Amino acid sequence: MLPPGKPEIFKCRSPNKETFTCWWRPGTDGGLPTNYSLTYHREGETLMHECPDYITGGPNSCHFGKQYTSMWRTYIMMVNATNQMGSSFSDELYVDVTYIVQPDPPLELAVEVKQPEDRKPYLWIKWSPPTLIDLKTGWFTLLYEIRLKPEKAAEWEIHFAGQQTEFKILSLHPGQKYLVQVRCKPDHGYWSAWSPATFIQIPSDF
Amino acid sequence: MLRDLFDRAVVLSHYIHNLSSEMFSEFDKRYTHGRGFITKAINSCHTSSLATPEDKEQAQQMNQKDFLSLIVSILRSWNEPLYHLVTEVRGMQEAPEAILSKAVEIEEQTKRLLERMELIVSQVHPETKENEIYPVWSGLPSLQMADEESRLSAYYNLLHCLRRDSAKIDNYLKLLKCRIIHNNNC
Ligand SMILES: [Cl-]
Ligand code: NA
Ligand code: NA
Ligand code: NA
Repeated sequence: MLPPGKPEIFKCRSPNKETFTCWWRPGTDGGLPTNYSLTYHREGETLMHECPDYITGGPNSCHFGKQYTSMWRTYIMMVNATNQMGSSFSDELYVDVTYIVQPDPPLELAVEVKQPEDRKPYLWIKWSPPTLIDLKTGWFTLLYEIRLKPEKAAEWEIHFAGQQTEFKILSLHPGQKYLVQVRCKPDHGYWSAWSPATFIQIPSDF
Repeated sequence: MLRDLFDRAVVLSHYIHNLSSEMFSEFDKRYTHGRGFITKAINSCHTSSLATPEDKEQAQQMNQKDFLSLIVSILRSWNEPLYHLVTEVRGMQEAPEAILSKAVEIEEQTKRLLERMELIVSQVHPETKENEIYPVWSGLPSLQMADEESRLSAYYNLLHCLRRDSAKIDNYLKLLKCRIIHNNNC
């Protein structure tokens, strides 16, 4: 017999400044929603629009594909939760895509021990950007950080790699195994999750 | 030496945008955090009448000559409000020291960036017409009102627009660098 509780759009994220997704949750202490409707309008327009894609983003999600996403223009959005008994609206949320950018982790992290001849040996680390970022036209700019540690060390060593997709680390400990990860952020935005580790045995003859 | 010019221009535009974002956030925290000041920031920028690309495909459709000219117009349109921001803040009895220091730096670096951009234009397009047409900011009376809520909201709109236009300028310059120097193989 209860109408749904008040829902809340609690997260939006853009992985690449070309699309974005928002996620909402129920407002417990109400009945079970049988439908949700997310609507929004844009700054400097009057037209009200509906979520264009309720599927792609999974449960309780609105995904905005490329044809619905633009930068430097606020989205004013709201979700309602309805059942047979009534309905409830979230607060309005003000979202600008420019400020919600967090990339996926970089890909293909690979590590190699390099021993030249009389001249410091080193660890060579290489990786690729996340897929679906447009670095080539300069639409998107990515910066990177590596971290590495042997098991049981209390602190990770962090190296800022700037915009390179490779890096060289000199002073490792001979005989030690290292866990290595990489993460990236836009020029202006949030760090990605760290990539899964790649593992590297640094040989005794270092 | 285009490559050196574009690098320095991009260092400045990234730096300016970052300072503008930090200034906005200090100001918001400190003066307007608990409010529908955001709800009032909607559609009120002096540059909004300029045709500015809003996604990658519009940027790609815009040719380079017009694109460089757009960036210069935006930067030239900000001379006036940045001068008044600094002047008014600096003229307070009790000037918020972190906010003022950033405003001063963006005022001074925005001038240097516009100098770099005019050098770039003279290299890449040596005969672009010498005609200014940039939009006029004329928001000084609202920055000067005694009514604190109106005053604060006018400052909030100014810094929200600054943070937006510095972001555009920075992004458009990164696109143009890639395009002009690297044929879109950055
Ligand atoms: Cl972060
Ligand atoms: Na997305
Ligand atoms: Na959904
Ligand atoms: Na788009």
